[PDB]
Amino acid sequence: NCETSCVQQPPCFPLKIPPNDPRIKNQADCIPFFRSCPACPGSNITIRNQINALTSFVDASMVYGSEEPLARNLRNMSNQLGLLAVNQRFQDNGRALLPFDNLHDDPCLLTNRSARIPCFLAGDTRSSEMPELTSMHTLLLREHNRLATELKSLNPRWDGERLYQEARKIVGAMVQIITYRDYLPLVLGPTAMRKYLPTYRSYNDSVDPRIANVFTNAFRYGHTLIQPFMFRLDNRYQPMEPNPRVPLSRVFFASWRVVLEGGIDPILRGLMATPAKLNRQNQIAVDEIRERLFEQVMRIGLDLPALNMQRSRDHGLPGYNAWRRFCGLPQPETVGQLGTVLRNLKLARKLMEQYGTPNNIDIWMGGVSEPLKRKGRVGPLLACIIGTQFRKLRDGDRFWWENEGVFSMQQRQALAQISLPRIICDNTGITTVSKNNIFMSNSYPRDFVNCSTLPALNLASWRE
Amino acid sequence: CPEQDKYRTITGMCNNRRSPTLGASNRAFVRWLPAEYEDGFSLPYGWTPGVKRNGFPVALARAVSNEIVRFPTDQLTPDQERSLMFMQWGQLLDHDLDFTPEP
Ligand code: HEM
Ligand SMILES: *[C@@H]1O[C@H](CO)[C@@H](O[C@@H]2O[C@H](CO)[C@@H](O)[C@H](O)[C@H]2NC(C)=O)[C@H](O)[C@H]1NC(C)=O
Ligand SMILES: [Ca+2]
Ligand SMILES: [Cl-]
Repeated sequence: NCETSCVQQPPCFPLKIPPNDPRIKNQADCIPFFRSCPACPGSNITIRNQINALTSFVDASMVYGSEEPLARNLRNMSNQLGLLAVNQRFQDNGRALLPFDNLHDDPCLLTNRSARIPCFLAGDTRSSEMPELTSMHTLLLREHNRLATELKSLNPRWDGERLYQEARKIVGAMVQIITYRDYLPLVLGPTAMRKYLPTYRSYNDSVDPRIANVFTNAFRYGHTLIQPFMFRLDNRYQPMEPNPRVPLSRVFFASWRVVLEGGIDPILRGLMATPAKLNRQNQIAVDEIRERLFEQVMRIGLDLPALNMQRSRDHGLPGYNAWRRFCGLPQPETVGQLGTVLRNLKLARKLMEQYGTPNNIDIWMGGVSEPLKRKGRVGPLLACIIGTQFRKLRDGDRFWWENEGVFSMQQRQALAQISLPRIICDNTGITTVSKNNIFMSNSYPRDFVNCSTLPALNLASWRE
Repeated sequence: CPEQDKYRTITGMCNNRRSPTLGASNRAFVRWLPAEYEDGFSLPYGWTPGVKRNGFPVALARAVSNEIVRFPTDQLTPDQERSLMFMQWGQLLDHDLDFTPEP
């Protein structure tokens, strides 16, 4: 009974309360925590490991699913148009919305007792976690049906199975293109991008494409970027009243905000024209996720940075210096050494106050404490963990968009044009998208452009 | 395992023909380093009261959050060079790669 008990009995590993806590004044209470499922339940031979419920590939399994029964249930099985099923109750100003999920204890109904709006059904179970994430999912489902609709007018002889797969292969390829060309260089920085992700040659079958255990805690660097509000904007990119600067503690699982508060368009406009939160050694993560994570739908609001650290211990991940060594990076022993590595002896003394030694620093804590790599948003350690993962995901993917046989030379030429701003134009009522690169363009109107200037993806090379 | 194929499987099964489960869903993560547990095989550090890690007491994850992570909401720094879409794409992409189930 992890959600309600403080007793440390398996599968519970609750976070104990420190004295003089800034919020939890009761030391008999705790932050609930369920130990991750063992790969080998109850063994006394195997070193406990955890499961990845998804496909490691960048195959857009957050749209199509990673298991067969779910995949079918996401597809419109009424016609031979090869479409992805849509909400049959509500529509975002005519445009499609993710279908609702039949859940037992639905947390999305808790966020507003009078709205009676449940969670959404997508490729991945976490669709309704934040409306910003739901919007991105709503955008991709629209693209699958935009692609299969356009694909039918092109090749009418093609059946539903031929329509679904081809539209799936396109979406998947778009996810790899935005990720590798636009996303990753801004995460790693020029130097790490060149080191960890040199130019694609061809798929290699000896490259292990699995997600490493540490990647699951390391990629959580993303938590440091989290802004404390959901920013909604009008057709003119001005604050959209009512609720234009809504706190995140009131947006988690708040699916009703998509269905009853102007659709995905003010949300999507906000992600384009609002700056991300920058990571500073004295400004690591906001209190909306550090003190009020899922306040509405739980007995207590959780602490994301602290769950990140408990999860690394649950997963038995080695500490900071072990990973530093793994990457070929120096391993500080002293507070002066850590001070030099972090370029901040105030933080080094603080990290030594808690951990005692740089060996014990939790991977996420150590990772996010490092100075940011030039034109990147991670330090040398996380750049190594993240870069290595993504190389394997590309170099060990038989269906990588650039591998010989996957797409024709012309398809590759057509696919190379795509951009997230164009996809936002192709599927919404947003007339003013962002000038490439979408991840750097954060100010209106300085960084913004009109849809007519954006070239759409031409499916002429798909004509059979 | 099919001899010739044009599309991906839903599960990732058969992407690597030599080791057909690699990258496929509902399988154990790979490990880049051996795991470090209290007992060497399952108990996490911090589980048993008084049990040190590498010769030092184990700091409560919440105390680390309070002492290093905590900051005044007002004193926030906006990224001059990044949009919030950069954040949101990261979480969406994370959701294409991994999900660690709990009971
Ligand atoms: C405000 C939005 C976000 C919320 C509320 C959120 C929430 C969470 C929560 C509650 C967990 C599970 C924590 C646990 O019990 O150990 C989690 C895990 C994770 N998050 Fe975040 N997260 C967000 C954004 C991001 C971003 C932007 C990234 C990366 C760019 C990211 C990467 C991850 C990863 C890898 C995990 C573990 C995934 C797994 O294997 O289950 N998160 N996040
Ligand atoms: C939960 O959702 C309901 C929608 O049913 C919200 O109701 C709207 O609230 C605003 C308040 O300014 C008004 O436009 C209307 O009075 C409401 N419309 C309807 C149809 O009820 C309600 O505010 C939400 N709950 C909370 C506590 O925020
Ligand atoms: Ca996937
Ligand atoms: Cl690992």
